[PDB]
This record gives sequence, C-alpha cells and structure tokens, in this order.
Amino acid sequence: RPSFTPRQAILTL
Amino acid sequence: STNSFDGSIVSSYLTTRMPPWAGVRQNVMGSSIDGRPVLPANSTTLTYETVS
Amino acid sequence: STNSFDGSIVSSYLTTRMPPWAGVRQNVMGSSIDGRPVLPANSTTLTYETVSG
Amino acid sequence: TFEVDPMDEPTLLYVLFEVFDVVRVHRPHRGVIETVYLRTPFSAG
Repeated sequence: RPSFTPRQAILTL
Repeated sequence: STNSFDGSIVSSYLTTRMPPWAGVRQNVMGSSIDGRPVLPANSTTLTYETVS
Repeated sequence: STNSFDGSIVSSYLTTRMPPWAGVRQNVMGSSIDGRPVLPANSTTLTYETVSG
Repeated sequence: TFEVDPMDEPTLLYVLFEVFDVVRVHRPHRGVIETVYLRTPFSAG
C-alpha cells in the first residue's frame, strides 16, 4: 500500500 | 531617548562549556584563608608568582 | 554601580582558523615603502584606491 | 575565512549554498497523498 515495500503480514483478531 | 546603547548580539558567537579548572571565573577578588586574596579574576598580578 | 572591570571569558565564545592576510589581522595605521600612509584601519582599509603617479 | 568591507550597521551575512531539497508527491490511492519530504544533504532523520 505505501511507497516502498508492499507486503502481506496479518495477525488473528 | 535616555537608555545608554551597544549593538550586542550573543546568538552568533557560541556559549560552549567554560571548563571547571582551578580558577577561571569572570571577576572574583574573593577571600583566601590568612595569606591575602587574589586581587582580580583575570588581572596582571597572577603573572607575579607569589609564595608565603 | 553600574558598569564593573571585566575579565572576559573566551572558552564560551570559541576559536576559529585565523587568517594570515594583510587586510584582516589588525586594524592599525600602516605604511608603504616610500612612506605614504596606508590605512588598514577599520572604516578606511581597502575601500579607497590610492595608486602612485 | 570571510573578509568584507567595513559595515555601518549590525548587518546579517546571509550565507547559502546550492543545496538540494526535492519532494515526490506519492499517490497509490484516489483520496490520500504521501509526502516524501527530504532536504538531501541535511538529514531529516
């Protein structure tokens, strides 16, 4: 989403 | 109209640590024990090396 | 009262590289080889152009 | 070393460079803008 490094990283909520 | 004026700016010229040695304050005559005191803080008599 | 003798401390107001050049060092009354009075003094040093003729 | 003509008044010596300061207006989304702000030689962090 931002300018440099887009990556998926999710925790359970 | 009355005030006395000098163009004094202290912002450019630095204010770094004046290192706490054995006597470098601005102007203190002060008092010594029984052997007489030093006249001024940075005057021409500390040049005269004196013993008691 | 009111003005005091001042033993001015310089450890605060620091020390820089000081120029070895003719029109910076000291602002005193000077001279040329022949004897014509050059003025490296504050307000007059190098503003005027005096050339011999 | 800076030597000048004698000054009548306490006048400022306005000292600059040709230093760079470039900003990219980043936009991955319709609605929000990322402001990539950096004075290049003078570290912003």
